[PDB]
Amino acid sequence: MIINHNLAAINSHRVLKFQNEEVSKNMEKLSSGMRINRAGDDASGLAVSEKMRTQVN
Amino acid sequence: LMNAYENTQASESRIRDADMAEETVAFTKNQILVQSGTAMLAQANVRPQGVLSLL
Repeated sequence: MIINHNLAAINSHRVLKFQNEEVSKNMEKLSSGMRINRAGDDASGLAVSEKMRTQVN
Repeated sequence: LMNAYENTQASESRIRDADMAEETVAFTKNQILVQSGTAMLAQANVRPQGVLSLL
């Protein structure tokens, strides 16, 4: 066994950090109640949404 | 005069007086959303507790 570096720990940590990032992404939109909150999730969708917001106002 | 008064009052009421149905619909929507928001805040508050499992 090689004990200087633990590769399974590194793999599990990477998977954990990306799962946590996705959890935070889900949680922020669950709190806000909107599908898109900041740009990059759906740029065209956000632009169309702003257009219809101006239209309804 | 008693016709001009009622017309002006109708106009002013349209300008300034609210509508109860729309206001209460918005109130119910915002109440539901704030309940969901506080539930999710409570859920997220306990989220970082899992790190102690590997300590």
